[PDB]
Amino acid sequence: QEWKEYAKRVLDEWEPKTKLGMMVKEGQITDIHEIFRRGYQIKEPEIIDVLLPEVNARENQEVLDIALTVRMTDSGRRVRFRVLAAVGNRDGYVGLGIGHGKEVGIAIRKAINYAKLNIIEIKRGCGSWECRCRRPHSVPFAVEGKEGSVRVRLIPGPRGLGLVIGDVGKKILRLAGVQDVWSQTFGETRTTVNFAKAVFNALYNTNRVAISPEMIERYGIVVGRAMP
RNA sequence: AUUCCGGUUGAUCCUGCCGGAGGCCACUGCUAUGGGGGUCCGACUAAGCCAUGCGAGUCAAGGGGGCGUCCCUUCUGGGACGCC
Ligand SMILES: [Zn+2]
Repeated sequence: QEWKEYAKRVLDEWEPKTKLGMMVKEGQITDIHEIFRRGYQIKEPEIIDVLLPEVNARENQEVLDIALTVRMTDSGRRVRFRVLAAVGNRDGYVGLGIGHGKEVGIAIRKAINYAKLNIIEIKRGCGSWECRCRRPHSVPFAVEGKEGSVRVRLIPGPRGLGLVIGDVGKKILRLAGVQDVWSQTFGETRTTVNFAKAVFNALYNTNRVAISPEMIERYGIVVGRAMP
């Protein structure tokens, strides 16, 4: 309910700037599932804040990396902060963002804003040989994701088995909603940005695999939010 | 738990190895209140060398004898009873 009044207040205070913003403010769009899979552009965070207001919860916002960066000038060293952050709701919507600033706080606000703009939609299910239930507690099937030199393979796992994946990967998966998965990684996983983006791509690729209608019943495939 | 993290740069991304983090076995510093179960305790170097004690005996219903007790007939000798 609190997030519902937050959405109401931001809707009252918000003036549209883009076509999608005007559409949402008018009311043609009322569910977050209606902004994806249409080719629209999301350049205004108010849409996310209104349709999926729970992403603003501190428990639902996570910062994955803070990196000091330096560039040389004849007058010395100019120092910048790069903050990699992840946001989303624990029901099938997640997003990852990178923000640059002169201070950690500025970088954090920019990164969270970009993550909100970059939010995506994923599909969950169960496809593990040892589990064979119909609940959306894991990834429906094995998926791949590559960024830089980091390759991440996510495999379904039985219920009760936690996230067998690096810390940042399990943080991203927890934000997305997944809670049981096995991992297989190659490359330099110590590069936090590349690893997080690889996990993001692996989660995103769940929509790039053709499935017959029977597979939905077999694996309990749920797109975006579930029975909630 | 089908996992990672630290380290080449003014800063970035790679390859590559080194180190942390787990289990098991052998020595070892500090320390120690109990009870049960087990197939643990001079294998790693010397299958090197050994004081002393013990670790393979049993059969009297296979045989002839010696010792001692008794019942004795009675110099003879018969029979039981054990021990050597
Ligand atoms: Zn399952």
